[PDB]
Amino acid sequence: EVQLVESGGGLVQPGGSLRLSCAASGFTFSSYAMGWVRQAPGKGPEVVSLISGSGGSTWYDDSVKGRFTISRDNSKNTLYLQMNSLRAEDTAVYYCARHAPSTEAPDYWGQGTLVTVSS
Amino acid sequence: EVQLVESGGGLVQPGGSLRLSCAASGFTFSSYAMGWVRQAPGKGPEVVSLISGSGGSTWYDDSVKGRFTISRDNSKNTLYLQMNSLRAEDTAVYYCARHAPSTEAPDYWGQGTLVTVSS
Amino acid sequence: EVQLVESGGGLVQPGGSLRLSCAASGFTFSSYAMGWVRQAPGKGPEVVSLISGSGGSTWYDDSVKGRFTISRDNSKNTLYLQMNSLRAEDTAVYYCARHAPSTEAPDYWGQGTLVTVSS
Amino acid sequence: EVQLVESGGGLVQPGGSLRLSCAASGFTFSSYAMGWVRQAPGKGPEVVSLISGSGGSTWYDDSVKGRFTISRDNSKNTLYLQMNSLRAEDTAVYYCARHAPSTEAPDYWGQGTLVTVSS
Amino acid sequence: EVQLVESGGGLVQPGGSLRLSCAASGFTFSSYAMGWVRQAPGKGPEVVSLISGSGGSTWYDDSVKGRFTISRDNSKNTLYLQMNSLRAEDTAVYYCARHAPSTEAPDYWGQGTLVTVSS
Amino acid sequence: EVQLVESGGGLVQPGGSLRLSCAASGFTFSSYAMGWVRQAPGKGPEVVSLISGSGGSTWYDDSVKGRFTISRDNSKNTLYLQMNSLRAEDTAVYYCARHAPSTEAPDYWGQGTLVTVSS
Repeated sequence: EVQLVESGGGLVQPGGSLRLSCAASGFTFSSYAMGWVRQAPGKGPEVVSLISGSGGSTWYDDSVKGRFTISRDNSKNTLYLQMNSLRAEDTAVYYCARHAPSTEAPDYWGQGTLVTVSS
Repeated sequence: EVQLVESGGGLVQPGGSLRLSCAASGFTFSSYAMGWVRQAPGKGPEVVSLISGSGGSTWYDDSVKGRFTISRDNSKNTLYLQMNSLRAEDTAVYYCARHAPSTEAPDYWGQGTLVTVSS
Repeated sequence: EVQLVESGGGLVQPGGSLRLSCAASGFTFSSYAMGWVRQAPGKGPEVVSLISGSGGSTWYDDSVKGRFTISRDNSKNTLYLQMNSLRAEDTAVYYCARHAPSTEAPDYWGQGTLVTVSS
Repeated sequence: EVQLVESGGGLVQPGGSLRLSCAASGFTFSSYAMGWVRQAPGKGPEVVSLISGSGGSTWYDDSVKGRFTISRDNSKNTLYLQMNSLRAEDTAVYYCARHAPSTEAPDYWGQGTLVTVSS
Repeated sequence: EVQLVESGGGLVQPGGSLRLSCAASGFTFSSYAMGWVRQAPGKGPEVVSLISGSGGSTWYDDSVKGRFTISRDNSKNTLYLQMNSLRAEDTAVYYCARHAPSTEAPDYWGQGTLVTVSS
Repeated sequence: EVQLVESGGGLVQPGGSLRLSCAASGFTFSSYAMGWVRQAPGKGPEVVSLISGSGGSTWYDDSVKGRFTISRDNSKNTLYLQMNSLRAEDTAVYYCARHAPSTEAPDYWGQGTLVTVSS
């Protein structure tokens, strides 16, 4: 019933920008903190950014701090990731996830969207 | 201006019940955890209950646990305190307050509502 | 050495009620927050409710809020879930789990108890 | 002695911008989350923004969200508040303060810096 | 009534040691995180250490780290502060206090215990 | 890029002592809380101790409380576990891990170091 659906991924040149979206339904969106999780090739999933239910607080992992911006529009029930100054190391499948005693199990994540950074 | 308006207090007999209400305006209500603060005669204020922005989490001080229930209705901008099994020691002015990093300054609580428990 | 043992599951009609118990040993029970985790057929585990060590605070996922009550009796070293107004979607194996940087690994959960909601 | 020195305030027109600074000494700066506290004329203090020790997490009060940006430079021992789109209601003395379990006592804030927004 | 009784303070030479105690009554001791609060002459109160309900987590302010050790005995209803390598700057009234959402109002601390560090 | 490298494990007699180290690189060490995770034969991983980025707060699981000490030297970018009064049940592979919404995925842990407690 809880559904998270991502879009906005694709190919991008190094230094370029991209915005990911995640549409949520089946729960009161504003009641949950939400995160973006990065899954690079051959690597474990890594939470790179988090935002509170109200949008009043955000957190960034060092690997994306200063380049990525997490935001949400609670009126549109949508979560965003603005990815700027993209580098090859940003190449990964990105998922959105609800908070839980850190993130929910991956069965409940978005379907994932691949971001490929290439010249 | 942020405004919090308490009501619902009054006179009750020991063992009686009351339901306090707090109407909020001037901010997005659901974005703030809220608490009820007790000020008994000649005593410092004490937070006796707390509820998260979403209403998903609640906390009760020991002195009140099992007797009081905090709840909120975000569509109505209201916070409630159901007080059962009242005793003379519950006699106090009750305030609602926004969580700050903990509770906001007393300047931002209500004018309060007086509960007098007496025979 | 840490042991969590559940009981109280079984068959129930839609709209009916059931209470799950979880007996804990091998650690100071009151020193740990405890949760109930739902595992519906073909679905990932989901923490649906949580309670602090003292019992002073509780949390509920939206899917169970208003119908389920988590509680604990620290004098009996036992954790409970009161499940009311059961619906078909509540059909699942329920586990108890200690908090950790959200819940402990599932190796440390209770053995699970199946709840089957059927007419 | 722990010392916090605010500056950067002054006179600005509505819609203008200011950047406040706070220089810290007497403690390991990066070990403490820091906040900015607003004291408007005749009002109690209000924490309007908060940043973690590492600068990795930030929080904004509703009244300030989308207009102010808190940041820190741990190598310089400085905390900043970028204030955009100022309005007359932002007129206040601004203090920086260390997180305590929430905010430290007012004795440990600065002497503050006055922001006057007027035509 | 909730009551907290501090003792163990007194006169010591620089480099000396003291062990403060705080006896609690009127509440379930293990249900509350507790802190030690320093009030030096002419200074605002400062929480210098904090311990969780279970005693499982502890925090120390920088000014005290590596010299003081906070501990508790829940079966005896006692909180302790071991103070080593005392210096003249540790001269203060020491209070124990319950965590509130952060610290409880000063009305609920002890009458305190005076530590005088002098030659 | 983030790397955690452990050392200091090996054989030890019951009652003996051992210190584990974990060298970190590829991130600002002081910006992350760090933990030690125990993986005994045939058992799930278990976080036994945690320390904040500054070193100001620590947590211990009951199974190690009073015997193990977690510490960090942020100037050496190194995390330690001092293991005292070792018992057979302490036999396990120990990993260091960064905090995340509890610990990061095990792909990002140290390589592990085996501690064997035998007469």
